[PDB]
Parts: sequence; structure tokens; C-alpha cells
Amino acid sequence: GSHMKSEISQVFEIALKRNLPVNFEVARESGPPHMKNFVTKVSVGEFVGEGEGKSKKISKKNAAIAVLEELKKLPPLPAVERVKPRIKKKTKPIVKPQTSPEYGQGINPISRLAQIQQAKKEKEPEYTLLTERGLPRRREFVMQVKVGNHTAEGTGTNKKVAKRNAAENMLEILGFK
RNA sequence: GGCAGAAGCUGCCUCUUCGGAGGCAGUUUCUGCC
Repeated sequence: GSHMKSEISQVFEIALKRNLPVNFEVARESGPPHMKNFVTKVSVGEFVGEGEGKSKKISKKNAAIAVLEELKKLPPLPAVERVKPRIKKKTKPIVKPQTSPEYGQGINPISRLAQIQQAKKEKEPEYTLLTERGLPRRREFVMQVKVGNHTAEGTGTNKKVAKRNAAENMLEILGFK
């Protein structure tokens, strides 16, 4: 074996200890301001990479793989100090996840609702925040969303997670379920 | 040739009145968009 499920996920947090990786940026300066980036590049340490790969019909992380080879040629680092202890801690990844020989367009309410908006020539719903609460012994997120004439609500730990809990209602409020 | 959104996986950042909260991105599988 020579690859994993993610490879940009390696580059992405080494930036915390190297202060030069994860510098993803545009590849042009005479068109991207119009509406969309339409090509991307990355710089890491003393090197640089681009999304092209062999043809991009291979992966969507050729940009990072082309610069992750420089993370193997790094200095001793005379700045941003670190440690590497052993025989004192142990860890293991999760084993609950699974795979399938097939896929679908409605695996969960959350993806399903987001996927339906694009088929209507939209992008996303009209999400909103309420959080009209703050008791001496109770605090929580309270999301609101609108889709035309109706609304749903949900709970979470940030504005990228309360979207999950509300989506179970988002199909039943407007009659998609 | 090429990008953005959602979920699953990965991990980071800050606050706490001691209930707990607030904030991010990446990838990959679906979709749409270039």
C-alpha cells in the first residue's frame, strides 16, 4: 500500500508546527475575481504544488501530494520547538465506520436537503441564529432555517454543527417527506 | 481540463459565570457548479 483515504489531512495540521505548510492559493490573477477560483495551487516549506496530477481523473488531492514530499526534507527546525515521547502513551483509531459496493442520493436528511437545493438552481437554505438563552445553569446553540414559507430548528456546538440536528425537520416542514 | 456545498472520516483554535459554550478548515463519498 502507498496511499490513504486522505493525504491533504496530513499537510493540513503540520502547518501548526511548521508555520509555512497549508498555504493553498489561486493559480491565476487575470480571471479568478470574476465569480470562481477555477484553478488552485499550494506552497509548503521551500516547495510548491498544483491540482493537475496525471489528469485529475485520478484524485482531488494531487496538489498536496505534490508538496507532501517536501515535508520529508524539512530542517531540524531551530524555531517552533516540539517533543516526541514514547513508552508512556498509547492510542487507536475508530473501527465503527464501514463501506459499500453501492451509493445513493439520500443517505441522510442532511445531505439530502442540501442536495435538493442545487436541483432547484439554488445553493443552500436561508440559515439563521437565535440563541435567546443563557441561564446560570443552562446554555445551548439554537439554529433557525427558512426555505420559502416555512422554518426548522436544531442544536449543536458551533454554526457548522447545529445545521446537522435541524435537517431531520427540514424535509417535513415543506413536504419533501 | 476545473470548483463550491452537504454529510462520513481527520484534526486543529478560543472562551467557562463550572451549566457548559463559541470558532475554523481539510479530505473523501453524493450532488451541483466551472
